Amino acid sequence: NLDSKVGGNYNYLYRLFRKSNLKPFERDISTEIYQAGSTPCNGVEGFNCYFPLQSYGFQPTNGVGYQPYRVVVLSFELLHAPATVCGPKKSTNLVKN
Amino acid sequence: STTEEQAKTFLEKFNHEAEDLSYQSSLASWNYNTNITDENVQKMNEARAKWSAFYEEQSRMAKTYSLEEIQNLTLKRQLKALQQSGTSVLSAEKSKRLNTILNTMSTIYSTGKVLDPNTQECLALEPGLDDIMENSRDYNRRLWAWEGWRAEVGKQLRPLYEEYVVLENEMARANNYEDYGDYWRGDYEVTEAGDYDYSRDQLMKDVENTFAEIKPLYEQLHAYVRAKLMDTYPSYISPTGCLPAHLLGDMWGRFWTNLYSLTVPFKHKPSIDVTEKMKNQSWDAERIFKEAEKFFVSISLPHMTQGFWDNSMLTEPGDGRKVVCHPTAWDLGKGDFRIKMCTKVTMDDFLTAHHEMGHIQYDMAYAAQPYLLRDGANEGFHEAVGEIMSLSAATPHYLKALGLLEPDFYEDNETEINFLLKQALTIVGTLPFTYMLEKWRWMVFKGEIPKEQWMEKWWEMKREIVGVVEPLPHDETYCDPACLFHVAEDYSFIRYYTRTIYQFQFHEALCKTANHEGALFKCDISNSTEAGQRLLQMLSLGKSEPWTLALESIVGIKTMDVKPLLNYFEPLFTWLKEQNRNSFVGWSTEWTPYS
Ligand SMILES: *[C@@H]1O[C@H](CO)[C@@H](O[C@@H]2O[C@H](CO)[C@@H](O)[C@H](O)[C@H]2NC(C)=O)[C@H](O)[C@H]1NC(C)=O
Ligand SMILES: *[C@@H]1O[C@H](CO)[C@@H](O)[C@H](O)[C@H]1NC(C)=O
Ligand SMILES: *[C@@H]1O[C@H](CO)[C@@H](O)[C@H](O)[C@H]1NC(C)=O
Ligand SMILES: *[C@@H]1O[C@H](CO)[C@@H](O)[C@H](O)[C@H]1NC(C)=O
Repeated sequence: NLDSKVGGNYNYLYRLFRKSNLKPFERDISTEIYQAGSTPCNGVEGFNCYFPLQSYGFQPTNGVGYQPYRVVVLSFELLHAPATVCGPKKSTNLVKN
Repeated sequence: STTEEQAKTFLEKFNHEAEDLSYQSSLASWNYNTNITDENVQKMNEARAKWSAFYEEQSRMAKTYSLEEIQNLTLKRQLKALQQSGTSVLSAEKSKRLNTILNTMSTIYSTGKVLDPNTQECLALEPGLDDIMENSRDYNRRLWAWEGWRAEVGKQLRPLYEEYVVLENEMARANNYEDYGDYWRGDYEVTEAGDYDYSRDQLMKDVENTFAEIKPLYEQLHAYVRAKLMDTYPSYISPTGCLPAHLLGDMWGRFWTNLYSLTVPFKHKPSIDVTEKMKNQSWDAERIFKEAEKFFVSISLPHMTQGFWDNSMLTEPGDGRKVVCHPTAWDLGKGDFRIKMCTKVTMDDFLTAHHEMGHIQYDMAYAAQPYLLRDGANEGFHEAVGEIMSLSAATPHYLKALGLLEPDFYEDNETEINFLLKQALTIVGTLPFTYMLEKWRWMVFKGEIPKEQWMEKWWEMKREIVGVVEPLPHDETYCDPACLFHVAEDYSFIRYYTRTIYQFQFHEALCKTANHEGALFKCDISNSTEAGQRLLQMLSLGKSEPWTLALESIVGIKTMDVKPLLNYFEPLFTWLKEQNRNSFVGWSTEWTPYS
């Protein structure tokens, strides 16, 4: 609803051509030309080396699969530290006598 | 490294690259004249140029990729589509003169400009060429129009098209292709493939067998059709007289639905209606369209998207906002599909919504495949699936599922109107035309022998096979084979051979699964909840599998067969025998067309 307009929203950056797959809890920022062939093209787009970067075209009339989605991953860990990130919200009204 | 992995690697990028520009090509197919034109035509015309220009760079480097040494066709089918040689075999000088021929008939032939004395009846689409025949039967049109139409067409269209016929086929012989016709069947004929080395071997003998049993029944049918036509104009429509092709409701007379009006058997019989709601009920087509979807998904058809529902119309506003009556599949892709047709208040467009909006559901049925593979098994499969249920729209049995009228309404057995026969006129009337039109264009592109017999042999079998004798013999000044709407514009007519048969093969299978044999025309496709649990796998396979394997699930056959047509005419034939006993079967052979 708030991330689609005609012509396609190209601000988001994704790649689908990388030399190797990623690892769990790993972030990849560096990008290299996808030199699939053994013949080096010296980093110039053409044969045996394709552009790694790509962008989705987010026009509003796209289908649900093509509809952009915002996904949040909530990771939990216990490295044996006393830190705590929770807290109860239960408190009955007190009574006397 | 081997190019085998590199070739697939570019295919990942190529799929995304194709999808972006294809959206632009199909962006607007009606935004031409509805309002004023700030810029409408040049918007997508340039986009197609950009897509074609981007396609040429994509195709050109795709040739370096190893097309050979590919023993399996699972993914080579995507390689071959892009790596087709296409028009690139020709030189720049050869390509320049090709477009000269294409625009020759684009102006003189598209509109009919032939002078008439006092302009009693001009030979043009305006004003109301087709409709004027259903009310007026003027004698002058019946003879004068035959000479005048082709007088201004064949002068220049005969010699110019010779260059494409002969000179443009030099590369076909280089690639062993017989003609452009063999190029049209590139997808049908696959060689050098493991276990799928399938060709069109039946093309040697498909022509003869299918028309063996048609002729004896075809001769009987025309006797009954012509019987009701005696009282119209006995001076020219006589049992001895023959009707030329221009006298069958069109300038070419290929479709014979115009012949129904003059052949009404009973004018005094009271008539009921399929809807029967022409009152203050104010029936809305969108409501029934919603009511028709359940039958469409009764055979597991994927639901067509919300684009049609979000943007459509019921009553035309009568303003600049209008949609022209263009029937076209919206291959937009990207998950986007919108159906915007002439949703007026007409009974005719009601019946065809099965081919208008219900046929569209095949587009996203194989949407899992890329854009190149988002298609049916072949051209005939795509077209024939949309015609399975169209013929039962006017059935009162279809109305029973609707529930608008009385559900307990009596089903009459007075099915003796020529409306039943009218459905056969279009199907079987044009069958002999498609039968011998393609045969003429098969060897003629080869040019093995001179053109001294191209005209006279063109007029040999058509005078007795279809019973049409031309009042005026045509000459080199008349390019009758090139006078068609498709031969002159290089349209592949080879689809008609497969699209016609497969529709009844698809239709008979549904009636077979609906325990309804005999009356094929009365197929009770309503409440067909018993067919969706098996045919759902065929939609997904798409082009990923040969059509031979898919055909087993409906008929279990490997070729083209004519069995459903036989039982189609049997209920009609029983009532047809008794009314044809006075008139002899067939027509005079090689009679004088003048009289
Ligand atoms: C199609 O079959 C359905 C049941 O499978 C029947 O239609 C239902 O009939 C009952 C009465 O027996 C009604 O209460 C329902 O409202 C009907 N549902 C629908 C969707 O119509 C009937 O045999 C057939 N329906 C037709 C012909 O409309
Ligand atoms: C009339 O309005 C739009 C507005 O841009 C115009 O582009 C188009 O020609 C027309 N739209 C339709 C749906 O006919
Ligand atoms: C065989 O099928 C695979 C499946 O992905 C395809 O990638 C390959 O191009 C096909 N042809 C070969 C390996 O020659
Ligand atoms: C019409 O005749 C058939 C027999 O051909 C019969 O089965 C059917 O019930 C009849 N329909 C009527 C009388 O409404």
